Amino acid sequence: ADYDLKFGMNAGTSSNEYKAAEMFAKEVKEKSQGKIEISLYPSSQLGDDRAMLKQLKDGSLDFTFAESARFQLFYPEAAVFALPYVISNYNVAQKALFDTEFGKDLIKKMDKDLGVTLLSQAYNGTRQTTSNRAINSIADMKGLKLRVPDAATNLAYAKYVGASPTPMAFSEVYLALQTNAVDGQENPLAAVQAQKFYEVQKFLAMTNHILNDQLYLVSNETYKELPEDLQKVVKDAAENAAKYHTKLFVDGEKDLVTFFEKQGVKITHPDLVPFKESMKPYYAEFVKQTGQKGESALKQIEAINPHH
Ligand SMILES: CC(=O)N[C@H]1[C@H]([C@H](O)[C@H](O)CO)O[C@](O)(C(=O)O)C[C@@H]1O
Repeated sequence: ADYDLKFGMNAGTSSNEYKAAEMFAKEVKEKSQGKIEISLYPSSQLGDDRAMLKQLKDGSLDFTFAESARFQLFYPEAAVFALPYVISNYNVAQKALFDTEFGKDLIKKMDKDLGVTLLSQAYNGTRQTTSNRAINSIADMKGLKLRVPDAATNLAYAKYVGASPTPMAFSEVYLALQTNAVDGQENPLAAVQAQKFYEVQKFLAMTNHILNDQLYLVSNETYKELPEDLQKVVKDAAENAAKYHTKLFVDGEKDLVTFFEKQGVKITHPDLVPFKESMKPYYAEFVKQTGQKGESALKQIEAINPHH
């Protein structure tokens, strides 16, 4: 094609993210009259999300996914998106990004400093905790060997609830769980399904601890080469795909617990009051580390009403 473009992702071929990227790819090809074709590179083939963001910056990858929280790698205050229990729901995540001074500035920095244009935002689920033993209460976390992604906020979740974290790439998790090298992991229900972690985890606890969004990002190096009519095709397709993406997640959260029960998983509902209480020293550490910019981001986000 005139523009042979590439979209990389950690998510695999059975995932919601991939299904929505397929919708995006198909719409772009159709509405560009074949000028643009987007090929998908799932399952971390190109590296992880940190690697893929560098490739968008350099212009060697055209599209990728990232959470708003992942930008904590560059702007420490952006950890606010994934401080456990701070963002209440997806309504709040949307307004945090687009309707706060903090979020608007973050979007501008991503363009100026990181070489990426934000096309759309979707919901990617609320993270839960799977394990090889029941989590009936916060006590059951103590010493649990909990795999985390290589992200500070997930590491802190694990630390502050009393678990023993092991960071590792998404691609390595299934084997770690299968072999009981670790005792558990944490991800939204849709990922537990997509990765088939239910095959190798007997328990699932509704910890509801971190809310993931998902940004459709394009390399500025690529986006600047597309004539404006094709920029609009791409932008409009990303917005349409994001709405679909969100719906996939919302619908799964309604019935995936029954799916997991049919696969033999035992579901628990630990009291979350101690889980929330356990994060209070972490929020204080965040404020100490990130200073006024972090205090401000927190205040801006805490001000958002969660009801539509
Ligand atoms: C956009 C993206 O790659 N998201 C990935 C996230 C983030 O890397 C992590 O939450 C830090 O932001 O990690 C996973 O949930 C995980 O490894 O368990 C896989 C998911 O596909």
